[PDB]
Amino acid sequence: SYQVLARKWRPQTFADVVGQEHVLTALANGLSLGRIHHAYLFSGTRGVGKTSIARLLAKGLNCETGITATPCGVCDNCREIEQGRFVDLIEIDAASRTKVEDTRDLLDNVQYAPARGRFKVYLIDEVHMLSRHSFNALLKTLEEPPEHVKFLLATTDPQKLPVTILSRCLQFHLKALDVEQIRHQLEHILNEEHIAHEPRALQLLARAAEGSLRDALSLTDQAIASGDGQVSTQAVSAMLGTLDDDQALSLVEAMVEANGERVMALINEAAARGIEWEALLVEMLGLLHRIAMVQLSPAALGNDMAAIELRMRELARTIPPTDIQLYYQTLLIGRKELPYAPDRRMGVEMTLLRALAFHPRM
Amino acid sequence: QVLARKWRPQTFADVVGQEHVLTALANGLSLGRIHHAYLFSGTRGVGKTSIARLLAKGLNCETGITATPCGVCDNCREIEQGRFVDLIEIDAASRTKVEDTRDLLDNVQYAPARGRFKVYLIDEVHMLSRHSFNALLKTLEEPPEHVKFLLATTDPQKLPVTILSRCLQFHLKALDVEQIRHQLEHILNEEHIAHEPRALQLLARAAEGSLRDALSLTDQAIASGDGQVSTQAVSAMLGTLDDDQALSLVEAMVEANGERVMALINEAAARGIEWEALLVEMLGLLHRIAMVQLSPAALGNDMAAIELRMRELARTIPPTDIQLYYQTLLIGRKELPYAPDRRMGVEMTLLRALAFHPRMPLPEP
Amino acid sequence: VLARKWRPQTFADVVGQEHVLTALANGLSLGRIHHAYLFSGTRGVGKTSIARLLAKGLNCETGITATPCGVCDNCREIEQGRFVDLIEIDAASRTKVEDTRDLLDNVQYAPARGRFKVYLIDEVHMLSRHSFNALLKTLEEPPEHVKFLLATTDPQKLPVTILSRCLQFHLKALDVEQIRHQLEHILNEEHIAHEPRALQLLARAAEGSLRDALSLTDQAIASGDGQVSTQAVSAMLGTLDDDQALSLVEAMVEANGERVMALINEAAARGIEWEALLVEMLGLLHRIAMVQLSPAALGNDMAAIELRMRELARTIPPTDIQLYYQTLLIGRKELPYAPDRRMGVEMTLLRALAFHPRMPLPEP
Amino acid sequence: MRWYPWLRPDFEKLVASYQAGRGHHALLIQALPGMGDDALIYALSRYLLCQQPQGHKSCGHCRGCQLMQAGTHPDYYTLAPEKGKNTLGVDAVREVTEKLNEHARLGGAKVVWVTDAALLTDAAANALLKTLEEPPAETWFFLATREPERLLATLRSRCRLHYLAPPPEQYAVTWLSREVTMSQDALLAALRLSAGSPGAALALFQGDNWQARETLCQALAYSVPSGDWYSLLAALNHEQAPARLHWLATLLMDALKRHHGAAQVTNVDVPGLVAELANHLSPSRLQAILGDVCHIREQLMSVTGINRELLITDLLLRIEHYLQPGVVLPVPHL
Amino acid sequence: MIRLYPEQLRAQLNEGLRAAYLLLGNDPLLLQESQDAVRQVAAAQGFEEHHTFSIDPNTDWNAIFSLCQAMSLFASRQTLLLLLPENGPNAAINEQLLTLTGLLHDDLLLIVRGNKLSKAQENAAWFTALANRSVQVTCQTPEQAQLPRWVAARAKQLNLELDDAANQVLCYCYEGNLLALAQALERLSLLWPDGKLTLPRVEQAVNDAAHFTPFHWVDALLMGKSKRALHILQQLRLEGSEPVILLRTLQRELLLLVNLKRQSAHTPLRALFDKHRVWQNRRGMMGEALNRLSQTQLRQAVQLLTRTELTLKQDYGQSVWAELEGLSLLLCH
DNA sequence: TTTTTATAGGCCAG
DNA sequence: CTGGCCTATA
Ligand SMILES: Nc1ncnc2c1ncn2[C@@H]1O[C@H](COP(=O)(O)OP(=O)(O)O)[C@@H](O)[C@H]1O
Ligand SMILES: Nc1ncnc2c1ncn2[C@@H]1O[C@H](COP(=O)(O)OP(=O)(O)O)[C@@H](O)[C@H]1O
Ligand SMILES: Nc1ncnc2c1ncn2[C@@H]1O[C@H](COP(=O)(O)OP(=O)(O)O)[C@@H](O)[C@H]1O
Ligand code: BEF
Ligand code: BEF
Ligand code: BEF
Ligand SMILES: [Mg+2]
Ligand SMILES: [Mg+2]
Ligand SMILES: [Mg+2]
Ligand SMILES: [Zn+2]
Ligand SMILES: [Zn+2]
Ligand SMILES: [Zn+2]
Ligand SMILES: [Zn+2]
Repeated sequence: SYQVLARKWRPQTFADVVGQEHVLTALANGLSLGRIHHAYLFSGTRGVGKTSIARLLAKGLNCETGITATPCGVCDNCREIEQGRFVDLIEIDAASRTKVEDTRDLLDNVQYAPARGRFKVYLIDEVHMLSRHSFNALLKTLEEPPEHVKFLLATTDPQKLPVTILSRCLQFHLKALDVEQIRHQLEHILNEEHIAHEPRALQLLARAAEGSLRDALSLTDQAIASGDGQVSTQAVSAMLGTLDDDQALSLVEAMVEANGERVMALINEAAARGIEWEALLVEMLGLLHRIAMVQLSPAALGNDMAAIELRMRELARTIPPTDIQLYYQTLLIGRKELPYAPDRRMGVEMTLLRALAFHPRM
Repeated sequence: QVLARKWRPQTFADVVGQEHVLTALANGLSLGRIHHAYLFSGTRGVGKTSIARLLAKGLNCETGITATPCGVCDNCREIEQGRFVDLIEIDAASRTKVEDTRDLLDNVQYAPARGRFKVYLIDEVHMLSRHSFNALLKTLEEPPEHVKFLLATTDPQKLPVTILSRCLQFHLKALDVEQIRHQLEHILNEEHIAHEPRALQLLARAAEGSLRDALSLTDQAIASGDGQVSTQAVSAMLGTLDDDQALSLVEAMVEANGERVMALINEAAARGIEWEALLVEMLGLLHRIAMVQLSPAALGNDMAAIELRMRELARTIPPTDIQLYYQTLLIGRKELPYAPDRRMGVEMTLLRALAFHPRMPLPEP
Repeated sequence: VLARKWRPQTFADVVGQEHVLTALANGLSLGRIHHAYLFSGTRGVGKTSIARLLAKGLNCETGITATPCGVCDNCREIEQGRFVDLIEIDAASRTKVEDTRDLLDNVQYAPARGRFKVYLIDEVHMLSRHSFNALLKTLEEPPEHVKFLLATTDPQKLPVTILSRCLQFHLKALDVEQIRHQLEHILNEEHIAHEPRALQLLARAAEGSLRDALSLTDQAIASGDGQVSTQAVSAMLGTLDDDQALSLVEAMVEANGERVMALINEAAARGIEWEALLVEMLGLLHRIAMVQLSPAALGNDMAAIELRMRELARTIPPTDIQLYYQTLLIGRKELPYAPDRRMGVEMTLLRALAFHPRMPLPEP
Repeated sequence: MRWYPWLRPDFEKLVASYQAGRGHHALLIQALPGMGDDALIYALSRYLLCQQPQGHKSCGHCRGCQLMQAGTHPDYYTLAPEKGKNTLGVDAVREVTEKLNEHARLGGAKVVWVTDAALLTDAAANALLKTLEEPPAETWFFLATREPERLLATLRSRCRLHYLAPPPEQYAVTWLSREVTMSQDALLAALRLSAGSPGAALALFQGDNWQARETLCQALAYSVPSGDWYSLLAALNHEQAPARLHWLATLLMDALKRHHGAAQVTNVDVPGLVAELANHLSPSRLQAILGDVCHIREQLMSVTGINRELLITDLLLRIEHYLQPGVVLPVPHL
Repeated sequence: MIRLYPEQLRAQLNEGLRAAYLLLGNDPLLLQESQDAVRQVAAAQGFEEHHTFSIDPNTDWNAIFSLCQAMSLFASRQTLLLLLPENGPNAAINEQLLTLTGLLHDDLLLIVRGNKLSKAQENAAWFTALANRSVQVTCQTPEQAQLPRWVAARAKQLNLELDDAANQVLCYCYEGNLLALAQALERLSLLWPDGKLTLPRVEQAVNDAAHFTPFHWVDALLMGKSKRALHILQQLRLEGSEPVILLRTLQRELLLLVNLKRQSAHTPLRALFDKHRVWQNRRGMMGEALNRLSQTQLRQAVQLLTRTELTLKQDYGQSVWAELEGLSLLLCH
């Protein structure tokens, strides 16, 4: 009965959900106060618990124990939803059933009372994909449903919904999950599974999650395969393509010394080593940032940099604020435009070359 | 239960704004000059679907065709509960096809079961096929005495000129910040719900003109704040921070003082205020300011607690300069996705301000 | 309703359109009746109204005439609705072939009251391929007692093979004075108070259509409580303004920042999509920069907006026009990053204003 | 579709997890073209579909393996693009997602091989999302791309990544020398043109292709000195233009590297043509031209239906303009 | 085979009917009118039974075996019509026709409708041994040159008296839409029984409705007439032409200009036109263009064409029509 | 001598 | 209810 963690560890009671404490609060608050709306719209970037929470709200509505905000998970009704078998939670793949002719069926079967539940709850997910004509068909029902109907909509991307559809819903925007928020969670999960792990490797994984729990659980699962059983600092950092601190700065330095031959030749030993290019660009953005900062107050350089700190300050004292802004700017634009250039390499080479020929003013 | 829906006005008295529409309908009912095709247009949530029904209700009141329907006679209450045999509410967006419009037509000839008029109210009317608009044409130009058409839609332009020419177009305007506030208050009072006066200004504003958008927003304010519509609750929910700390950074930035910019940010950062969010309230302030230059009266009604200081800023800084700051804070936003760390990105964008500062550039070597 | 009441029942009664009436008139008069006529032009200019007059003049009890009497059994019978041998088909709702095949199975039987069986087919563009083919079989071999009057807004849609069997009359948009005159007439007969300029404002707003006109008036009469005042009509037309983007360009060039920021407020009422306003503006600036290179660059299209435009073109610097244009395009590129799409358009015009070349923005 | 030797370890690592049953149900493999991703997958596919598997191996004699061998095996879905086309449409995905709910027509596991995830239409990628997050059981997906970052946000997060890094240059050149007989410099260049992947390298020698590079170089060697770049039309205006535009791009870049006296170049084998670019073009214009040449390449690959001749023609006329003194040169945006 | 213009037809159908009436052309009006002029004179010669038959490559080898059989003696005279495919007589129907060429009676009268033929299509056996028997009518519409004559001609056949200046103002409004020009007169003779069409009289009874093809526009750009261009666009819009088709045809020529303007410094003009196979009638026009346009205007032309193509197919923009209104003026300096 | 493409909604004849 | 056909939006 195996399943990826990303899938197994879906929160099955409100309690088990990480963060989003502002959404959970409003929800539980209204479930208790009796202020239950008819159309909730949940939004936010990939894997931050949009559709996990829809599914939980649904349990809370239908639970054999009462309309609760703390649903049990131990009635025919909560287990049935956990497994998708529950009949009064009509879950719709919007991205797949986009056509009007299809959502007009949806509507023709709304009037009818629920089977074994208390509410018929439609869960339209990936909802931003419904045809223009489909959205408009919902307009009148979404605004005035039967007393026994709740509409739970979720999408990555609510920009796309007609403003008339928004007007009609409560909109909960889920925040991205905090770096620590993700790490604590990774910790908890690797402990329950009984899997060995090294603190600082979870650190790289929360960063790399780029704000998303699924992204992160999917990375972790990748760690466990390449690592052979363990999630070690060693392994993760090889898989993620992380940087040993020198090589980054060295490039920053040679770049502002207008030293072409070396920047190029430095990238080349880096291509040998198999460095992940977006990661180079990013550490370079980070250094350029320190520097620019320290030029502000001497104190803003970290405890963390001790090894570099000597080379940092010099760069700060030499290079004018103005000229560092252009460097950062130029390498920012380059990261953006990276995945479009014919190789990843070639795009770092074009980007550095560009910034290279800055050095002299007039 | 749900506000948005509960407070649908049940008489013309209860409708906010739209004087120019209400006054016409009213003047026309008692004047006995009543068209056969009324078209209602305007943004989401401004009262077209409900004015249409009020009109219907008044056209059919047992007391007589009147602009003040009585809300009690079988006919009135039955239209309020949407089960009146002679008000045919057609969801244009599902009867879009011709073969559907054709059925509607075939049954126009037959007279009304209970009322003076058979009233078809075709809502979301811009969705009808090209084919079924034309179907509507001759019937909409020369109906039978006992028929009236109430068309309503979000955008009129999608409708054939041939239709437009055939009916009265009442375009409802979006509601002013004041008008929204006043309602949101009346309701929250009537519904017995504690509220802080500013939380309403804040809500009426984020409504972006739409009275539903407003009520929908309050509905979840009440939930977010726990039975209370409080300022902390609303601005929490709205991404707004309470307004000093945003301005303070602007100020600090025009005054070229670095320490304070950086400190004010460190403080933004122990609060975990959202980074894109911040840069926005600032372009927001930078705009209102450049705005105030131009026309003096322009400065908003919501920033009383801050006006002393804002007014000042407009007077003391050159417009060319202000466009500069905005500019820089904007590309700053454009950049934020791509910058290494959302914070660093904001920090770095403010350092660009400083480095290219007009009046006191950062120190060259 | 005024639209319905004042539909002309006599040729005298029809406004303008004189190059159609005179050719009809004369053809009746001098025995030249084609087996089939087609009436085109824009919404509300008399297409179907004249179709119905032709039917009266074609069947009058006095005889085939250009001056039908409007009084005989046959003429009031048609005026009313129910004339046995005037078969008026609403082709937009009877478009399938099954229905056109049946319509025409009765074409062959002789007419039971007047000289002519007259089939009046309205909004005829809507008929299927197949219903056309069938219609055509009957116009290729027209019975003698039958005449066909085909009416439509979009003739471009009938088969080449049907237009080739119809004398087609194109009705002109009615002119400002022509419409203003009929406005005055009618309002007077109904006994209704009106100011001169209130009417001239209505005719201008009608955009060439005598229906859009009477429809605008009925509504007027309401807003003014039985009076058609300039104080009232002015108001109600501001309710209905397409206008805000041409108007913002006029307002922007003239440096008028109150009028500029007021129009932006008029635009929020109408409930505009903001990226949309910007793009209509850019598009006018373009259109104008070209009526700089030749006169012929203004549309058959433009007409109502038109007068304002040629003037805008004259009284502006072509080096300036590419200046405003740069700023607008950039404001668009910036607009999804501006904090409120409103604020975005506001700050874009405000930027147009501070960097105005001609009359620039006051500095401290 | 061939099997290259550098796949062994990557395969032995990937099967393993499957051989335990803890294999992830949605593998996205990122590999250069010609790195042999399709074969790595076929091997994983065949192993999943075989009922009598001898370890890592598929046997050949079980009913499952027979059917597989002969194209039709009811539980193997190939998601590539219509013959005439270059995108992978939504409707195609929907067949596959529905049929997947039928209990395996041959009572086994079901595998779906999406050949190039990059080709998934916007609508297609989304239709793929909900099935991909939690498919039925014993369902296995395999997607492959060049560049995962060009791939829909939310689809990327349902997958486990596997990187198919190419073998050291030295191995790859020694690999090549045994498949084609070409100069050492030649291989090395082919190999470097192809971002490191042998066989994608090797592909160049097999076609009309390498003869076409020589033709691009012939022309280029004329346009540079004389300043007639509209003259490249001929060598660039082909259906393979995105590819040859990349050739052109890499030459421009090597020239820019020499103006900074760099060690590696990409076009090792024409160091003549490289030097002559470094000679008659300023760094400023070398770079601007590198700029537009990539930029058009994108549009030529990305904008559906766009006219090549017209787009390449604009580029060439426009380059000639940059060549002039004092013209304003392009600078990346946003 | 007596070749004719549709005007001349009425006369050579009186003299003698001939076994085979061939109506080739493109203009919808000159087809119908010719068609009907024959049908009319055939009834009047004893002909009751009129059979029509549209020929696709669809018509089976069973559909063409009910046509060859469709003529046996003695039946009251019958008029067999045949309509044609885009391509004209394919190798499939080049033979079916051959069957009908020898079954010719005074009883069976053939009428054939379609486009002009390719030259080896006309010279395909059946058609030449039809030759001394058949009449053939040219129904190609007249162009901006040949047109006024055709109007001042029909003007007289309807005995109306047209003015040098009214003739101009009709040819402007109805160019390429002969059917509407035709009713233009019919409508003006009902207007004025005088039969005198002064300019100002005709002005008031006209509406603008020309049909052009994209070609007409590039022609007009090539020669630098810009007021013409602009008209041609606005008509091409209200007909709903896919703007893509405009782009691709302005390009065949705009890129060809680019390429000639270069070589024009090395080799003479006359050699280049030959090198490229430039249709002879186009060749004068071209030179005109090559002369007025700089090698730089041509370049801005190309750039601008490109920006509008990207704006169309990438950005999904609306601008397209007005970007061409501009591109149209640039090529006219 | 006459043209982008992927997805969608829709009308009609028989 | 299919296969031919038009159209709108991005
Ligand atoms: N807030 C959260 N708390 C715990 N797990 C989470 C959270 N958000 C996402 N996840 C993890 O991500 C997986 C997918 O979450 P999901 O709710 O489907 O995200 P989405 O909003 O993108 O549909 C879950 O199975 C769970 O493991
Ligand atoms: N003018 C108004 N007065 C009072 N409430 C309004 C008004 N306009 C909108 N609303 C609120 O919005 C809800 C729905 O309004 P509705 O009339 O459906 O807007 P629409 O024009 O978009 O259909 C109403 O129940 C009411 O609470
Ligand atoms: N030439 C005209 N003279 C008088 N009234 C007109 C004229 N044209 C339009 N109208 C008015 O518009 C109403 C509808 O006119 P109609 O002739 O049906 O327009 P259509 O051409 O669109 O069918 C008529 O009742 C009449 O009041
Ligand atoms: F992956 Be989630 F539904 F954005
Ligand atoms: F909600 Be409304 F009818 F746009
Ligand atoms: F009756 Be019309 F064509 F508007
Ligand atoms: Mg989801
Ligand atoms: Mg509504
Ligand atoms: Mg009509
Ligand atoms: Zn429970
Ligand atoms: Zn009542
Ligand atoms: Zn009479
Ligand atoms: Zn096997």
